[PDB]
Amino acid sequence: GKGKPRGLNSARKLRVHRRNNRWAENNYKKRLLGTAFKSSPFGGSSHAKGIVLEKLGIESKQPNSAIRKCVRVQLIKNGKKVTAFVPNAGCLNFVDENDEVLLAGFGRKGKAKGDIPGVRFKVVKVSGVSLLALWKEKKEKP
Amino acid sequence: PRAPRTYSKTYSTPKRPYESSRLDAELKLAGEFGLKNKKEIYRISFQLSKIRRAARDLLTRDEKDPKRLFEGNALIRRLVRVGVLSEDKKKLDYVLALKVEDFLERRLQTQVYKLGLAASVHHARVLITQRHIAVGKQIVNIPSFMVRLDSEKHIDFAPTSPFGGARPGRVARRNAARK
Amino acid sequence: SDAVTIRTRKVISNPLLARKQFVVDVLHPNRANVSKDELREKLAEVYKAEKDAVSVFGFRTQFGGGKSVGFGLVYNSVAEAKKFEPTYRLVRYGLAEKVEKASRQQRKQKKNRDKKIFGTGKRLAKKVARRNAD
Amino acid sequence: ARGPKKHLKRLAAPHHWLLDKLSGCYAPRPSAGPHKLRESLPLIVFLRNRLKYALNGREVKAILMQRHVKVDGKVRTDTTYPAGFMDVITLDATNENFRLVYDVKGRFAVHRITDEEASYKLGKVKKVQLGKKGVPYVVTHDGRTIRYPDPNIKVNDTVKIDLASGKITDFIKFDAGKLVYVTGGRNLGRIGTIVHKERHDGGFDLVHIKDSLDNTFVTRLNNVFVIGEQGKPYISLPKGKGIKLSIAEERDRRRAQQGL
RNA sequence: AUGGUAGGAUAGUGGCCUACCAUGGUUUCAACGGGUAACGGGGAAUAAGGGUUCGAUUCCGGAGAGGGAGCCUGAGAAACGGCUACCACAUCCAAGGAAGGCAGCAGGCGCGCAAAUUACCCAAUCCUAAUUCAGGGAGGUAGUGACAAUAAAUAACGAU
RNA sequence: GCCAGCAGCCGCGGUAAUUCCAGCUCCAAUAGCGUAUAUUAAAGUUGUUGCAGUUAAAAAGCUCGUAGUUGAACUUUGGGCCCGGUUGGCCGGUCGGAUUUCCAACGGGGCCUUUCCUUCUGGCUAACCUUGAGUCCUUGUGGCUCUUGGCGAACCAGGACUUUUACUUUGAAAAAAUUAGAGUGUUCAAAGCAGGCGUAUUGCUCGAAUAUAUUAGCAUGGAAUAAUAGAAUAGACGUU
Repeated sequence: GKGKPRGLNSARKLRVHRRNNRWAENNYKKRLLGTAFKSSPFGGSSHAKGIVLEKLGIESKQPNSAIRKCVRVQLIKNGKKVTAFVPNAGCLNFVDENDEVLLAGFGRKGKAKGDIPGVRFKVVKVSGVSLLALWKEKKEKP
Repeated sequence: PRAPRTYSKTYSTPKRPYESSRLDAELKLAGEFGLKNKKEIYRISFQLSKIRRAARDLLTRDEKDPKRLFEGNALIRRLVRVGVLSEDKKKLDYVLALKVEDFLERRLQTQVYKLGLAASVHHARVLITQRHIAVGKQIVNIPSFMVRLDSEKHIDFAPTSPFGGARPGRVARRNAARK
Repeated sequence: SDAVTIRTRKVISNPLLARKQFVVDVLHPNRANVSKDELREKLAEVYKAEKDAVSVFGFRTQFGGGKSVGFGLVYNSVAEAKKFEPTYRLVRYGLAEKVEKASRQQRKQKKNRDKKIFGTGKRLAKKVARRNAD
Repeated sequence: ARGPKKHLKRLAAPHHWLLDKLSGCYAPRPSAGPHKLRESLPLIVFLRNRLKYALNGREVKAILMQRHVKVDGKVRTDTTYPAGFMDVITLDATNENFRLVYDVKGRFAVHRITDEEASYKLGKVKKVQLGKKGVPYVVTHDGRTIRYPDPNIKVNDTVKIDLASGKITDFIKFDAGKLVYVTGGRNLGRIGTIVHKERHDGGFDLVHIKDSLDNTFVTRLNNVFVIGEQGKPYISLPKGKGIKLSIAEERDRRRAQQGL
């Protein structure tokens, strides 16, 4: 006689005692307050527009040393101030201050990647022309 | 607005992606049967996986119930017409013991090969894309065709075609216009 | 060519418009499919209506060509066609010259240029010269 | 949305009109019929998507204009005349005479009749009143209005009229053993019995029938239409008598009939 | 707020609004509230099955015309390339007074990561007329264009 | 020479650096590569199909409870005769398909074995319990022309009365463009809705599909599953 009511008329007490439970399970937490719209940068999104400030330097977390390349942004929305991260080379160079940049996630949700600490985004485009190209030289910049 | 026109993909990919398991039985397929891309091994795979349940579905009606027989005897005769399964096997039952590999022989791609009119499997194909082969007096330009058993004997070469008629064929309006 | 041959299909004895309706077919070896003007003659030849009183739209031309199909229409007497005929058609055969209204853009803008004028407004022409010369 | 609708999105047209599904964004519809809308038709269908005698619809204005087709022995040059179960449609060119009446399967059908038989029709009786100056009258699913009629006639039968005239020649009754065409409901498109009404009484009355192959059944009183005594069924009936077949049989007759 | 009964109201129905009346209607099977970087869907990406996200955007609805209201015409508008005001904008001026609404095409400004020629036509496509004939930045078509997508050159054959 | 610098993460660099700067050399995509952002699959790390909860992060302190949710079994089974479909064999019956006997599978309508089919008034009959006559031919339960007593559910159409649900079948009613998909040589393809033959000297034509298109609602055959209802202060048929 495990812990649940079982007979026939035990609809009522079931549609409640899952709907309570669900709570805790983290996911169903995000989706009811859902956080996504109020908290976090993109709100209910995937991508966005921003414009750079400084070119900050963030060393490592440690089993590592690794002085990586990050940029503060200004979005073109809530305004948060965010940092974000660059790929490939130096990549830095090609992000010349107060330029237009196109930001996206980091495929991890929330969370925070690899050897970087409070950091949660990547730089996809600039000006809107790739980075991918303004490192495999299929275009160049204005 | 208008009747929004209706369409299902045929493909159903795999559940695990990579495997030196199943992989090195596609490349034993392609290959041996012509084909091209993996977007063939998986078309079929779907359409067998399609039929397969309409059996499962039945079997679980009783036997004898109207629906079960009708499809079976309508289901079956659809596969007798395409050569797929024999005469002698059709109880129902049994269509289940049909692996990928039976269907492939009844693709025009290869039925040409066997009707040799083709060096290897290849010379079996350009041979289809290039308007060359023909069923009635009618061209077909697509490897995946599926051989309807009672045609088969009517498989050509057409009037149009260069290998049975209307003219020599381009490269010949050249060896006769430089001596 | 090795000759056309016009084997025809679905003959209906339309009685409401003198017509005579059917679905045309065509075995052509080396033609590269087949010209209308020419085609009619082929039906008229047989069906006794001197071309003109005839139709034959949406040939379409098997996939190699080889074979064609459409649509069969024999009028009785050209008189009746002149009536139940869709003009767009006779301009295929040169039986009706072609009206050379404007583009539509004008034909619309020209409803919204006499709708404001209550009448002719031919007392706006002499309300011209009681507004100029004063 | 405010007054009543004047269009008809094609899809929304009834699925036995059988209408294509493509090309014509819109089907029709019928205006203010003597018929019911759904279990009816227009000539703009019956004269291209069924018979052929049109190609376009412009073409179907042009056959009508010409006053060259009479419904119930009367012209109409509506374009969407709301015709129905029981009708006459006479072809003036052509003595060519169609009684509307369903397939067996499910349909409408294309049934020819006997230039003689266009003659009359099978008036349903839908109500009965001493009405106006103190005069009795029956008002006929045909949505048509019939006066000085006998009192033997009661609530739920037909009555042969004469098209030329709105007379009321012969009437039939509703009794445990008469033939029945089923108008609407899975069984539209079938005959033919009244085994046993099953009274009740808000409302819902129910009926039992059988047929020529002994199959049987139970549908609504509403959807019943007497035609004669077992035999003489006051018509004609289209093929397959109107019969129903466990597709186990149908498939056969198209296999019997393989001939080309 | 929820119904009764009657009238006014409308093109009508109805607490639509008012006369008097009754105390009702919704609510853990999520109401009312707060959020939405929400116009809805058809559908788009993804594609084994079951799925997860995005659909401001080529068709179907609705909503605005810088905010707000009110109404003249007409069947047909709460119209914004129609008018009165009001307020938030901003133009002419002899300072008396006038006149004004690109989120139609264009174009410039501003904003910003972020997106193009003050170009040629009614010839097609279709609509407006009183009407075959005007007129139609609806439409088309050129210009700019790496958004994507299709095809596919940049070397073959000798002889040494 | 732990300084420049690289490195999505593990990490190189503190005097011979397979990582930095650069030469040659090779590898990968290739008129297109990279880069950042968002989303997807990867994600059986949101999970109904498919998770984990002895200690990894998680069984409430334990019990009662109004909702919610589930809920033992039991209410025609069996057998009897029919007659027919259309897969599969055995003849191909023949100038590669038409069908009969031989004959397996398999559905399915009858009807009967104590057998509701809401059921009355006609018209309706559609079928044979009929049989007024009989016989083409294998020395006959192999083959269907005809009116007379008598089949009602093959059905019209008025009524009296016909528990109700979910579930399932079909079928309709359903906008194209999209998606799948038949045709079809835009030179190929992406496309497109076109084309094909002649006497290309004056006329013939094939088409321009199907299918998906679910969630609500209708009409419909199912009657297993799962609910529910009739009659225990007495009802049910009724010839009186």
